[PDB]
Amino acid sequence: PSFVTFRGEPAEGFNHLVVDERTGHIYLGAVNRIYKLSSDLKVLVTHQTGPDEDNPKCYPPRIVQTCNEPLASTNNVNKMLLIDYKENRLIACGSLYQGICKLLRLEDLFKLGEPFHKKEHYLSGVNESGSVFGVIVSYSNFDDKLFIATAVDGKPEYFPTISSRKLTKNSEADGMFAYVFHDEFVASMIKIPSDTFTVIPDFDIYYVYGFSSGNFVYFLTLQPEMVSPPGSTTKEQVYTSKLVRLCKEDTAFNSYVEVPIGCERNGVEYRLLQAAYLSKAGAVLGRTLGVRPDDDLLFTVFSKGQKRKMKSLDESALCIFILKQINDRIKDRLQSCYRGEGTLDLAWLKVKDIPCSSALLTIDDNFCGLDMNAPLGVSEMVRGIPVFTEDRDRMTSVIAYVYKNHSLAFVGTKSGKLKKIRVDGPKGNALQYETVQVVDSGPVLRDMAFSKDHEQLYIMSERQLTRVPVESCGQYRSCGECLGSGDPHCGWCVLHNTCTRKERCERSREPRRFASEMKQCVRLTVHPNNISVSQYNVLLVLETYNVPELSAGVNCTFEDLSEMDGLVIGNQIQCYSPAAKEVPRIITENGDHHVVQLQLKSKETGMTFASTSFVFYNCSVHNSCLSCVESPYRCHWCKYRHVCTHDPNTCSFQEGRVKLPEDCPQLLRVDKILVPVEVIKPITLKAKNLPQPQSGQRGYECILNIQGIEQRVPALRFNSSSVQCQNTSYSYEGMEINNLPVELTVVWNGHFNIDNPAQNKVYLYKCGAMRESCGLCLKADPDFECGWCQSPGQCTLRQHCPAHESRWLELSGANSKCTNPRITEIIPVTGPREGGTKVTIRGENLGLEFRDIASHVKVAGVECSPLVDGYIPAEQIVCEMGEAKPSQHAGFVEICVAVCRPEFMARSSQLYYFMTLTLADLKPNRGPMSGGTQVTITGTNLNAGSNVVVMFGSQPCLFHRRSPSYIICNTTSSEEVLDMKVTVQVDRARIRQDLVFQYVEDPTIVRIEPEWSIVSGNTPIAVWGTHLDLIQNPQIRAKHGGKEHINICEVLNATEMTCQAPALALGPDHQSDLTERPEEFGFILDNVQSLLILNKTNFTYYPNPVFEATPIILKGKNLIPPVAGGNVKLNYTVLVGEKPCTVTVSDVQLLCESPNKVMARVGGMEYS
Repeated sequence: PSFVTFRGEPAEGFNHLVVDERTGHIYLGAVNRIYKLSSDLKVLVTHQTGPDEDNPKCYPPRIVQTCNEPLASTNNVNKMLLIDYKENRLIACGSLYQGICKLLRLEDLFKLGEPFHKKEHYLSGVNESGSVFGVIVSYSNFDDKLFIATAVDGKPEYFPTISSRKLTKNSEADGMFAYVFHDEFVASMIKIPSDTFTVIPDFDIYYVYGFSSGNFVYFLTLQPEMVSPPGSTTKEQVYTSKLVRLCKEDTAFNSYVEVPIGCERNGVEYRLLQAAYLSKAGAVLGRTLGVRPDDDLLFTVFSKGQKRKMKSLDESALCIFILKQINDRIKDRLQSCYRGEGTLDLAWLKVKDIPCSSALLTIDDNFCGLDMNAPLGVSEMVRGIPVFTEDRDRMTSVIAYVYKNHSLAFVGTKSGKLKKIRVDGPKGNALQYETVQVVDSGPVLRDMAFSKDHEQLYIMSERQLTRVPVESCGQYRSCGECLGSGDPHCGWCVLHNTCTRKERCERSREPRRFASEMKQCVRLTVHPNNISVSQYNVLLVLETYNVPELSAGVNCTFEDLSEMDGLVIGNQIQCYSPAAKEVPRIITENGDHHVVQLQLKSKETGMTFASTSFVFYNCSVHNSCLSCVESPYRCHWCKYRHVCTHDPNTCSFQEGRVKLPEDCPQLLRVDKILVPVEVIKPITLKAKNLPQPQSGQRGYECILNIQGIEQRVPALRFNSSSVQCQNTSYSYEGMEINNLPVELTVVWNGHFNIDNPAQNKVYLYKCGAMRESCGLCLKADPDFECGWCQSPGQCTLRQHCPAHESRWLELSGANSKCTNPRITEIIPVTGPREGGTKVTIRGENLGLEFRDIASHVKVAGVECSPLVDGYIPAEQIVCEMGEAKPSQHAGFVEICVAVCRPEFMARSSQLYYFMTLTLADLKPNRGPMSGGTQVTITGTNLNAGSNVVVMFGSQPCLFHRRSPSYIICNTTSSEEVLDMKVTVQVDRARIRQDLVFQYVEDPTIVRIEPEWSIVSGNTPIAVWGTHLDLIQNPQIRAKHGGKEHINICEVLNATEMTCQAPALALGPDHQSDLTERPEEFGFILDNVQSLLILNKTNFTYYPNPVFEATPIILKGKNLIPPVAGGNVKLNYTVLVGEKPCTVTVSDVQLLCESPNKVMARVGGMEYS
């Protein structure tokens, strides 16, 4: 729905709004315009008040007298607007006339009169809108008047800030705006003293809001710094927001009172009035407030602090004042002055403090003021009761009203939104809703009035008036949701089945017709909660509470699917379930069950109000016993029929029924089923509740699912708990894998598969496709029972190999020597003469125990001692060689399993070679103390042996790769000190040499020569620092956004370095024209971490170019960066397949010339 609105008919401007109590017509004050609108916000009539040639400086405006100062067409701002019902007109006071007021006829806006001639006819020079306010009070003839306050602008002689003026019947009459009682000594007006102006130059009173109460008139005002804040001389101005009051009856103006007003929230001060609204509490607020029905209340809005009235702060607070409380404060104050204590204390009015005079008096609320102790101020600032505070978005305006005794408050925001607040201090709670009827971008004005009928609330913006309805409960579909939202306006109109306010619900007054709390809803229950799919048209009884008389008629709707008529008896509703034809359409694909929300559709409303959980459960679909019983519903399984059904009778016979899950037909597991290939073997099985096949039903079979071949073997069911497939042999083709698990399915009567929860499988295992050697077989599991058979030269089970001799060989428990050990290959081919090398020998048929191999290994003559942990039985031996000093140079490796028997020994195919590695030189001789330098150790025979360790200063170096000629390793920190020695140890040999490594102090980065670069980077950067030579490959690092990137540097001297800037190019973020710092910037110099992130750096990144696909003109953004100084600019080159062109570069375009595919390049970037 959209909100009805009136756009600034003059699209040009807007200032004030008011509603006629009887008609509902809305009058809107604006600059140069005054409009009359319908309740709907249609334009009824437009009046042109505007642009008049004038000048603010001139006193009696041009019409009366000639003004020396030049005039200009200026805008006339509607300062004020007030409806004079009695007079049947509208007082629409403008400005730019020296503030002349106009009278517009109520119905047509016909200008009845606009008195210009006399001085009184001029209100104020002030151009500002809303700084003025006032009230029109009327009585029958010979009793009457207008009270108005306005800012002066330092005009003190010309105009009074507050005045009591006359409103004659005739608009033509000269008398208008004359003071009620004018005397040479005292007039019914209050002027600002000249002395006060001189002291504080700018002092001025701005009147925000005003209202008549009882028999007085109140004004909320803003004033300047007068003793607040203290200051010897003029400087800054801060404001103090105060309340003013007058007796309607006091022609003398003696009754004037002025108290400062504000409120504080947790030590935060809210001094400045934005707007206010007088209203009633209604029964709810009044009771807890402790008030009489008639007693009034004043909602207000204040900004934080004393600063900037012109443009206040966002922080704003809605406070409250009970009029009784303010009246008390005033009475309290007066009764005090009458005591004779202290001074009057009103700075702006009376510069010189006059004392209060004591006197005998009955001080009442009626007290109008007396000659002595005349106009007076107030000491104690009156504090208000806080209600709601907005930090993020400043409140601009407020209104409130009584609804069903609950007090609803309306608050405009700077954003153009309205808040609907139930005030519940006296009750208990907070803010119910927020709305943006208005204007999404920018604010709402103080003139915010409810309509006469109080259906809507006209919300005024600078641009437009918007008719915001006071609730939009209709959005809520169900009683549960309606009451769920909580926005206090909403209730569930039971019979209507809709969500709306009390006023909206017909006959809501009657009992249980309207529901306020969730409890009142609606609660529904169905006796047959669960009905089976198979059943049809079942009788259901409905129990509902807290529902209105249904005699209108009701229908039951399971869902959008179906709807059945119902009859009512007692306090119950009787409906029928859907037909089988209807029910399964739903059930299909939901499977196990489908919960459905059965609703009740009322005949009168035609909307579903009440719901319940209704379950549709069909047993037959279940394919297996587990699903049938074990599932969530009541279903019975028939072992024999092998079907699931609701009825017990349908089962084959009594013994066949499965009520419990434990009882179901399933196969129990036994020790793993091992099955050799090509062997005839029976496979016994255990299980539970196996059915006896009934008539027309066949027996049991075992089906093995082997991809190569699926075997069907019939079986015998001995009893309810045991089965056995008959003697058969199984095989799979491939010889690929030893152990193949296979799924097996036990079936009976052809298709019926018995459930296999464990999912037991049969393991088909085959004898050495894999192992040609005796060592390999004995190595394999003892479970296989597979063993080596000497005569065949092959390996199979005893069953498989004939026994000429009493024995076939099986590793009894590893105590089985094997024969014919072989060595395939060994690692470190070469080694040092000194020894210590770790030789890794890999063979096929070795000894099973370590103990036998130990002492077995020899390299030629040299004794080699094997390592226990390293040794993997019969596959591999890790051995450490001893001192090689012998004459041989090269020798074959020998392993004797237990004993060096002739059958039992193995010799290596290739011989182990002895040679002593040496190291001549290191590529970097020097490096930083922190370390992290890539060292290049050059030498000979560096590759030898097993293990390598490099120690600089006895501290370890981190190894990388090894070669015959070279060892590469990364240096550790020389915490010790500059200089150091290099020791390399391979196995037991430790070689040292004269070559030394010299430690040099961590490098530093002083400065970066351009402070900046572009998004794509690759510009030159001249960096300066210290100990730069110490790092071989320095690089620049930068982190922009999520990603981190690096780039290369070239080191000239110890001090100087040239680096190419890193590319930032990121699709998500682009550097702004202004420029941006990276998340991190630094340099990667080995381990020195401090260099990685530079805290101090103010390096900035400027925006790679964007280009879009006869001379050539290429357009795109980001061609030129805003860079400081010089025309440091990018050197662009647009080239064709090979030739560059002459071009003039502009920020937006590139003017290349082609006399006859293109590539554009600047620095590092290329685009095509």
